[PDB]
Amino acid sequence: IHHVTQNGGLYKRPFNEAFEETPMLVAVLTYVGYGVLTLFGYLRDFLRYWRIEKCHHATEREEQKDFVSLYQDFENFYTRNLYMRIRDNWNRPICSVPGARVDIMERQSHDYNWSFKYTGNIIKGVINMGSYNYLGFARNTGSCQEAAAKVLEEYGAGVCSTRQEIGNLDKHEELEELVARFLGVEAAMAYGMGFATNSMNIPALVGKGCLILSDELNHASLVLGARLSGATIRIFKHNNMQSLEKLLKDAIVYGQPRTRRPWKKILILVEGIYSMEGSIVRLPEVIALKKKYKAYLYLDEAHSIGALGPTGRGVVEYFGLDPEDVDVMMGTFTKSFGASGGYIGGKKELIDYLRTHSHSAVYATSLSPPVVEQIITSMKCIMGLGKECVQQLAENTRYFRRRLKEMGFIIYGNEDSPVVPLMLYMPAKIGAFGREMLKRNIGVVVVGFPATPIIESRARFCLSAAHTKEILDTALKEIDEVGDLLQLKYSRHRLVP
Amino acid sequence: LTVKEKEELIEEWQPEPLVPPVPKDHPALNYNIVSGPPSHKTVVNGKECINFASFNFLGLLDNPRVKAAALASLKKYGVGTCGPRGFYGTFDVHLDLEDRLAKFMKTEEAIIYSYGFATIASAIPAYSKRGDIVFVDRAACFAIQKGLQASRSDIKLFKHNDMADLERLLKEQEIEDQKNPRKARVTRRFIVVEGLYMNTGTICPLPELVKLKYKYKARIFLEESLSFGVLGEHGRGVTEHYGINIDDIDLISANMENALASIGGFCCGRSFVIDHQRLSGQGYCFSASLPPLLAAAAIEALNIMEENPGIFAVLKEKCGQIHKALQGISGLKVVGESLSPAFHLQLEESTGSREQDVRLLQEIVDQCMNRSIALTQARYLEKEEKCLPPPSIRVVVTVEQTEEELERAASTIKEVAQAVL
Amino acid sequence: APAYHLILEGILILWIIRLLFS
Amino acid sequence: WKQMSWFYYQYLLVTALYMLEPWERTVFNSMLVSIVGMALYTGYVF
Amino acid sequence: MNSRGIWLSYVLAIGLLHIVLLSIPFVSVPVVWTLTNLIHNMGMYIFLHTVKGTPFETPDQGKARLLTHWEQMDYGVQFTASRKFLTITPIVLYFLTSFYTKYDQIHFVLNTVSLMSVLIPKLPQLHGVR
Ligand SMILES: CCCCCCCCCCCCCCCC(=O)CSCCNC(=O)CCNC(=O)[C@H](O)C(C)(C)COP(=O)(O)OP(=O)(O)OC[C@H]1O[C@@H](n2cnc3c(N)ncnc32)[C@H](O)[C@@H]1OP(=O)(O)O
Ligand SMILES: Cc1ncc(COP(=O)(O)O)c(CN[C@@H](CO)C(=O)O)c1O
Repeated sequence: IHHVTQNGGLYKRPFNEAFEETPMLVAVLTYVGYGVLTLFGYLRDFLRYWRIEKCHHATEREEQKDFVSLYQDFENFYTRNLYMRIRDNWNRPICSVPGARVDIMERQSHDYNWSFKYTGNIIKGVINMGSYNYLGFARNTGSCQEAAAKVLEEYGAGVCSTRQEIGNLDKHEELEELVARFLGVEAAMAYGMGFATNSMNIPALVGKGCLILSDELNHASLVLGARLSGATIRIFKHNNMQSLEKLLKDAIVYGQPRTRRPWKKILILVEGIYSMEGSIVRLPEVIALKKKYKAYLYLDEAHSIGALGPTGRGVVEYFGLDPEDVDVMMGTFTKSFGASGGYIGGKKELIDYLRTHSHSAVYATSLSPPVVEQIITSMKCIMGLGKECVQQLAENTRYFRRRLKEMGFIIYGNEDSPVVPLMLYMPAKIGAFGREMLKRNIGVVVVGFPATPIIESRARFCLSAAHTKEILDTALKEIDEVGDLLQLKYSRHRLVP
Repeated sequence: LTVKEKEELIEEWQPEPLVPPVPKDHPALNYNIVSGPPSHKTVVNGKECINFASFNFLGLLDNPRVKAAALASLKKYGVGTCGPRGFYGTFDVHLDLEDRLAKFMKTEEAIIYSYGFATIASAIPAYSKRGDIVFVDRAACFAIQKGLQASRSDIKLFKHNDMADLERLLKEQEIEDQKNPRKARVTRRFIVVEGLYMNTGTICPLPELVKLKYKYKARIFLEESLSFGVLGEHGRGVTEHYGINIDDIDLISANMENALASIGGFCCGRSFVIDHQRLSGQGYCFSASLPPLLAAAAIEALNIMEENPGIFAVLKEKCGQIHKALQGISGLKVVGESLSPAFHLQLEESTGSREQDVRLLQEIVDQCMNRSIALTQARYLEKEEKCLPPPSIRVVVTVEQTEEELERAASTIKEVAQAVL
Repeated sequence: APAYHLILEGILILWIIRLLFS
Repeated sequence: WKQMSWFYYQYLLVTALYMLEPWERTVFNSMLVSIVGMALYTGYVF
Repeated sequence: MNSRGIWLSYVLAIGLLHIVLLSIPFVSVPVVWTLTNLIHNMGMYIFLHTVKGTPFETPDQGKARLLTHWEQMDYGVQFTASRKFLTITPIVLYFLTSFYTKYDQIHFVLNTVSLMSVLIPKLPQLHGVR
């Protein structure tokens, strides 16, 4: 009732989302940075001929083995030239519970980041913005957390069988019925790994003569599980409804790729919160478009399930739709609920099929009994203090995003999407933004190349409902100081208040 | 071509439903609800019973020690991690379990995955690529068959447990070696074998298969997810059983779900090969790490193994006298070695139908639940399996089973085997 | 003022045009 | 002004030199001036 | 690729080479255009038609291990926005190194032969030929 489109998807609230176009001045300097590192990267290969000092890395047996190369020299030219140089920014070990302030072990390299040592002193109070702790359910002292985990812990350390033999305990069915009442579906089925939710149930549901309509930037599990099946895969542009409507009415009027035989079925693999970007799926324009062309939707929400919508009920509550338009909803219990595992959600016709024909149910082991009562005794913590931390998370995102935008930075994504990607469009500022904020006593996540485009190296700032106003103003005062130190304030538009 | 009026006319096309209409008759449509922990004396379907289908070979599930160490780590770390191990998601336990696991196998380095089925399906496609060759026992498990179908390489399967077929099949590749030696000097050869077979417990011959590794230039990818804490004087897998230096083997991958009684899987080797899976390991980097109350139960369970290493001896003698018992059984046979703790009770004379056979075997499994015994039959995906085994009962023996409860379990199954067949 | 260059040069100019429209 | 090190700091971030070694950072620093130092002579000639 | 950002950068590079190759105390001859043309076509042939494979792992199970940068790029499309730009530009240099070289008969064999080593692999009637 606010915005209707050429499709039919009627929006009920404004959809603000702007991706700023990288300035053309910065875009030249990137190449000089990636070019010079490539230039000096060879030299370390031409100096690897003498082999006087190869001690940094490892080698084959030589006397024994030494038959074939095993690794391609050019394949790994990026993990030993452009990565190993700034490798101290990712695998940082932790001494305590991850929740708005964490202990970091301090380490130090003498070989220019080829081997580390742990000094012995840890850094005590570090505001972390790299852990997924939506709704602050990651503590070690909680009524829900202490009671559920401890009683269950006496139960069993872990299961030792499979859901079709003796791997089905009484804890697994009282979860399943509870997940179904949460979302509003007929049934559900819990797995034990979100990465194996997607890469084991998609080849159960698609098969050979079918077509998969995948988005440009999915997670690696949807990409892997779509390849284990054997169906044709065609990739459309990120959040582009024009390039989905074209790519779908060209798949029906042309049938298969070698004959012209019609397809068996068409399903569309989308997402929810899109963390590497921060945008949200244009979900009223997919439901109003799949009904025109009679396809299926594999809506999946792992980064939204407890951070979007009035009562944290995924993206379907967000746009004002009922969970009946979509099929096979996916989800993980690691982001919002703070426990491992994933589910799938459907109708009994579908479920009864996945309890029978899925790869995980017959071959692999199930959830463990102490991580399943952390889910039961905290899912209940939302329906009822459960609606306060959802309202707190939604106003921490509005404050942190507008005040970070009025400083001149480039921020991708939607106005209400609790991952905030900050642009660092350069290779040397990847290793420097992560390194300078530790001096400033704050820990962040910097992702460069590989996952994203060459000229799109960014930084993530996953927020939380356990971050107070006094923690955010400590962080926003230091980003302003480390933004001027590295000149990261570039945007033609400055939203001055 | 294809006018706009004509194009819409083609929008009459109706698709198949997503899911086929599952019938009222199938295999395991109805799961066995189990009350309480799956311990020695379990209560399956409201019926006290002494089980023979759980995989805790060492006890270690309802251990007072193991459970005190997992609780001491629940009160200082919480339940779960929050990130995917490259983003603030490593604890002290993760780094300490990888140091301990590697020192327990006296190798150089180990790695940890948070799931049992994704430690091998993520390690085969990291090395094997599009232009390679793999030689597979053909009796391999499902977890191997989906890492092979993900690496996109030429896959050749030899016969089960013989070196005459795997020697026959390497020579055919050595003839295409010389008919194109320009591109036959850039295709690595691998061999994938299993330590003890889940589908049919038999031990593979390593001694005469390793000296064949130095003949032809082919690597070995051992996978001992079922012999890790069983075979050997110190329970170090199958390499301690035959007596082979660990440098000869390129990669060994188990799971921490059977003998360690927990969740997860590892993969230990040399540092020249293990350091590549940290950036290309599919289930390693794009997945949240193992929770820290499961990593403290795996250190303490690995503690107990070494405290008293004589337990492995009362696991080998245990699985020898139940293999001698079930021999006179008329109607069905025993498939397995005298060292393997997981032999199958295959059907001796088949009718001529898988459906008709599955149901026949169930009659026995449903009947023995009335008594002290509890046992299951092996489940498989017939549509997807490459080589499908025959239907069978799986009989697992642990250390917490006495001699009084083994002859009771063999005489009972011998009695109701002639009442169905 | 090319000795034999113009003949070669003429082909190139035409070559661009038929390549440009594709 | 001692804040010339800030100008030198920007020169390191706008290129890959910052995340580069100590003995290998002057290789680029020598040639850079060598390529400019030959452009100073020709400005006096032609 | 950034369709104005990449192209532009390439243009810059060439220029840089020209000004790094030019203004040399030793040789102040207008035969730097031949030098320019000489370095650039041998530089393109290495990084677009010789080096085989990707510069980083995990693309698609080594699908393009036996492919060249000019083959794999743009998913093999014959005439994309970029396929044309990387072939129109090596021949525009040939117009510039002839207005200044005065149609040298000694440099004609050192310029065209360097032109045919690049233009001929860019023909769509070749592809997989090694
Ligand atoms: C300074 C450096 C710093 C280093 C940074 C280190 C970071 C530290 C690690 C921290 C760990 C954090 C992890 C948390 C995870 C997270 O927080 C979200 S991060 C998760 C995001 N992950 C990724 O996106 C990786 C996978 N994505 C791709 O790989 C892309 O797709 C490419 C464009 C690259 C392929 O481009 P391409 O390879 O040129 O295209 P192909 O066709 O060759 O692809 C080969 C086959 O895949 C199919 N396919 C490609 N796309 C597809 C798609 N969209 N949908 C369906 N199928 C697709 C093709 O049809 C081919 O099918 P087949 O022919 O049947 O084999
Ligand atoms: C569709 C889909 N499936 C799976 C995952 C991750 O799986 P997990 O449940 O094993 O973390 C994600 C998010 N992936 C995050 C995990 O926090 C990551 O950083 O990799 C996803 O969007």
